[PDB]
Amino acid sequence: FPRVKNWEVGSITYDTLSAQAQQDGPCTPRRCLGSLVFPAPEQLLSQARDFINQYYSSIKRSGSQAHEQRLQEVEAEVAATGTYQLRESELVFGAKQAWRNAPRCVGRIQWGKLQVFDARDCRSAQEMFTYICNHIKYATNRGNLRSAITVFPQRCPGRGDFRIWNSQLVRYAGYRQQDGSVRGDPANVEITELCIQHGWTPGNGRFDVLPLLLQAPDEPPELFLLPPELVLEVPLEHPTLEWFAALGLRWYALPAVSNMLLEIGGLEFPAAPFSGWYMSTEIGTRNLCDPHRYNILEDVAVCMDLDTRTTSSLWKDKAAVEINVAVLHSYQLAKVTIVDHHAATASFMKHLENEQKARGGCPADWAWIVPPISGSLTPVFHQEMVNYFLSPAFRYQPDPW
Amino acid sequence: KFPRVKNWEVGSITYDTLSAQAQQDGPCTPRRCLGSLVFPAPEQLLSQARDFINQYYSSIKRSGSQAHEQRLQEVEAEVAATGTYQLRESELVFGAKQAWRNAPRCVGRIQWGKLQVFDARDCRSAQEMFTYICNHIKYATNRGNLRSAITVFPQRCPGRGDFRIWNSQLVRYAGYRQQDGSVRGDPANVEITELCIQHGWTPGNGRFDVLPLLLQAPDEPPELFLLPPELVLEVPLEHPTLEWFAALGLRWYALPAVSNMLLEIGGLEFPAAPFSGWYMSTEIGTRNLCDPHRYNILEDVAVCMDLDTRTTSSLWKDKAAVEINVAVLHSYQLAKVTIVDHHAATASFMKHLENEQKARGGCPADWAWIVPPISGSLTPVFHQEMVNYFLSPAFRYQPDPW
Ligand code: HEM
Ligand code: HEM
Ligand SMILES: CNCc1cc(C#N)cc(OCc2ccc3c(C)cc(N)nc3c2)c1
Ligand SMILES: CNCc1cc(C#N)cc(OCc2ccc3c(C)cc(N)nc3c2)c1
Ligand SMILES: CNCc1cc(C#N)cc(OCc2ccc3c(C)cc(N)nc3c2)c1
Ligand SMILES: CNCc1cc(C#N)cc(OCc2ccc3c(C)cc(N)nc3c2)c1
Ligand SMILES: [Cl-]
Ligand SMILES: [Cl-]
Ligand SMILES: [Gd]
Ligand SMILES: [Gd]
Ligand SMILES: [Zn+2]
Ligand SMILES: [Zn+2]
Ligand SMILES: [Zn+2]
Repeated sequence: FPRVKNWEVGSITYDTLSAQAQQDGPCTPRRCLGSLVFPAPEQLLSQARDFINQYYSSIKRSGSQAHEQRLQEVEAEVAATGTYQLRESELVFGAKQAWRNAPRCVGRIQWGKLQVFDARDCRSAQEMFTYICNHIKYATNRGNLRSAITVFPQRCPGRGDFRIWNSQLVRYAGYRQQDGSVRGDPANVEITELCIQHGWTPGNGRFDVLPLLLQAPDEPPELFLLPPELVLEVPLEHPTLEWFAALGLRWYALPAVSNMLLEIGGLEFPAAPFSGWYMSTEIGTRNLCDPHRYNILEDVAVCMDLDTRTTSSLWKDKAAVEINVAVLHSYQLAKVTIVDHHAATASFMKHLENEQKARGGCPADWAWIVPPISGSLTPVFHQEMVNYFLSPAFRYQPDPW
Repeated sequence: KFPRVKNWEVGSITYDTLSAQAQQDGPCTPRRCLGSLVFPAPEQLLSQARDFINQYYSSIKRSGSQAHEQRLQEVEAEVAATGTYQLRESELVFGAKQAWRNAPRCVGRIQWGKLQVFDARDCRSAQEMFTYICNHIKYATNRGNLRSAITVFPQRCPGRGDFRIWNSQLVRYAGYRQQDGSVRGDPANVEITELCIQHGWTPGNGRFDVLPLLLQAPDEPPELFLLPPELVLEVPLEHPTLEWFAALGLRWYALPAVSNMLLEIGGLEFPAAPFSGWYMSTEIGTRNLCDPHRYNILEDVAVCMDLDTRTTSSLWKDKAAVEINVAVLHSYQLAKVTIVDHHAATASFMKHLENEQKARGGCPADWAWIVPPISGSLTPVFHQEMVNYFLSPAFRYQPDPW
């Protein structure tokens, strides 16, 4: 059992939960790859079983009357049609567990408070879109953001899946140019490439909210326009640097990742958008300052009058920090939920403490838990971590096109 | 089987073939990753030796005829009459550079070619030891124009005790225990400060009192030695615009010189082989000055900046840390003492990875330690995928001789 130590505290735990890691990671004793971004009836049955026992154990029905009944209900259902159906409650449990087991998420102390939308009765593209709109609106809540997931029908033998061709529900457009540059978010060119050619008249703004590409089974994907009152945005200003507002920057309220596949007791859900609220550094450092994102660092450095000719002026660091201050301030001023990296990591340490008492440990990925700036300043930096894979889980899947 | 690794800024993909020669084992399995953990005989002595010789002869291209199979059979034979063998001085230099070349956690390996290897294998006592060390410091400091160096004292061998340096670094500041629970000076060094005194040292009462050296000869107790004050180049810390900074009274030494690691070459072990480079500002700026249990001047600096330290979302911690790093960088350049910032350090490491990929088909790198402790994603190494593993020759950790 792994001996993990908090070097700022000198305290020790043993990760006993790691011993149950359902799958295998990419590391071996020969070489570690923990920095890599992307590492059948009896099969479905054994996964189904392991999950249903995990549910009844969680609710303390270990060996109960109602316990042995559901087991053979699944045994029957799977025996009859290979695949099987999740009870509503089993599905809510699945959604929370998957969030909870996500090793790269720093906001897991909120895992028990998640709202699950059951859209498993969905039938078409138009019906998907409505369900999404109710999601975006429930979850935005006029700025007071709330965590939620919307699950669509599980996968079925010999048939096209429901998919969301958008990586997030709200993504800005990315337009190529005559001089090969890019207008907008360049991470989203591949999907603007599509939406435009899927029947969408394109803008030219740096911050054009993309339409939703939604796909029903077999009868191919179908475009959808978002109502602009559904999509809450924050204009970005800085608390003492009056010129920052004039850069014309903004970001959206709602981090809503869609293109991941949810897996619960052997059932795979190709479409299941989940959303929380933003950590400041994701907007400040990754979205605005990354070289192949919006890449504003230098522009801001120039306006602060910093020496951009020499790395030793640390202009990059100085600019980056004030870009993060602008983000927080802008969100607070607009009363839209936001968390800074110090508050985030501090709550995560509390989470490790919780998980230690509750489950014997916690799957955490150090390289993603540590924030993109001021790493050593946060308390997760000097905390040793163990990464592994549990079920239920969120997985990646091939780009649906 | 080849580990496919990608640079996510550029989009470039390489295959780390070198990882296949992974000598040791790490703490990771497919069950779980432990990559964030800080700390994880004639027959096989000969197998280690053989592999080492085959590296060294392949180095100078001429490999597989001359004194190669000669040296092998010579080494294979030298183990027979004795057990332990001895390196050709050119083999020592080669292995010395290799051990730097191989260290997965050092962002400064662009320079591994230019290292000055001092052969102190004929060293005989604690006093000659001290003399080699003063010379090391003298050459490496070079009035502020720093040069990479390493001095190799005699290998561990049966029937003799070890040469050992008890200090973790050649230059370190003392750390006294006050009555009020606080520590005057560097808290990291309370232990070694305890020992120095118990072994006769008459201590100081300053926050930057340079420590003596405790030097150990085989089967002999460690002897105490004061570095001559004019041998230790120190830098006063001041901020290029914040004039009140200078009244914090801070300084750091010029030369990072780690003295407590084991050097392993071709099965042979050099428990005493101190090596030094030059600082990267973040080590001094963030780690030594801002860490809670190091010198811990962050809140203190923040208040003087009239930042709002009552709330995390003001980012007072980040703001104060950046100016502390600016002070370090500016002070070192003022003093004409060699230093390097994390943007420069990392950009060169990216070039190193390009060299190493062409040279050896890979490069052992520990992501969590290469990525600077502030502004991670502002540097190119953040978005570069890496493969961590153990190759020999190597610098290794070893027990405190007490
Ligand atoms: C409510 C507050 C939340 C916060 C503050 C938060 C924060 C974060 C952050 C900072 C990351 C790192 C992302 C990166 O570096 O790319 C992350 C990843 C992740 N989070 Fe959370 N998140 C929240 C809600 C949620 C919810 C509601 C779910 C699922 C139901 C979730 C599951 C995940 C997953 C699966 C990842 C890994 C995704 C990937 O790396 O592709 N989180 N989160
Ligand atoms: C010349 C300029 C050099 C720079 C800028 C540099 C920089 C660094 C840094 C920043 C670290 C990480 C330390 C930490 O985060 O605590 C490191 C680790 C390391 N470096 Fe250096 N270094 C230099 C020279 C050298 C030389 C000459 C050697 C050996 C001959 C060396 C060997 C090592 C080793 C073995 C480690 C890992 C030690 C450990 O993990 O405990 N470096 N280096
Ligand atoms: C650029 N990094 C690689 C990357 C690629 C993709 C893809 N394709 C998705 C990624 O998900 C990060 C993520 C996911 C969900 C989040 C939620 C719910 C809340 C929150 N605050 N932050 C979140 C961050 C990250
Ligand atoms: C947005 N998709 C394209 C893209 C663009 C840019 C740019 N410019 C950078 C990207 O890096 C993804 C990435 C790669 C490695 C990471 C590691 C080791 C750790 C970590 N915490 N996050 C990481 C994120 C991806
Ligand atoms: C807190 N870190 C744990 C730690 C433990 C041990 C042990 N045992 C050794 C460590 O050496 C880091 C190091 C080593 C050599 C360096 C050289 C030559 C130059 C330079 N600029 N920085 C360096 C940093 C760090
Ligand atoms: C007790 N020794 C002194 C000491 C003091 C403090 C304090 N305050 C912190 C210490 O941990 C260093 C450490 C721990 C984990 C690290 C990880 C995962 C990655 C990385 N790049 N560097 C790391 C450095 C050590
Ligand atoms: Cl995002
Ligand atoms: Cl140091
Ligand atoms: Gd101006
Ligand atoms: Gd001033
Ligand atoms: Zn690993
Ligand atoms: Zn990034
Ligand atoms: Zn530290």
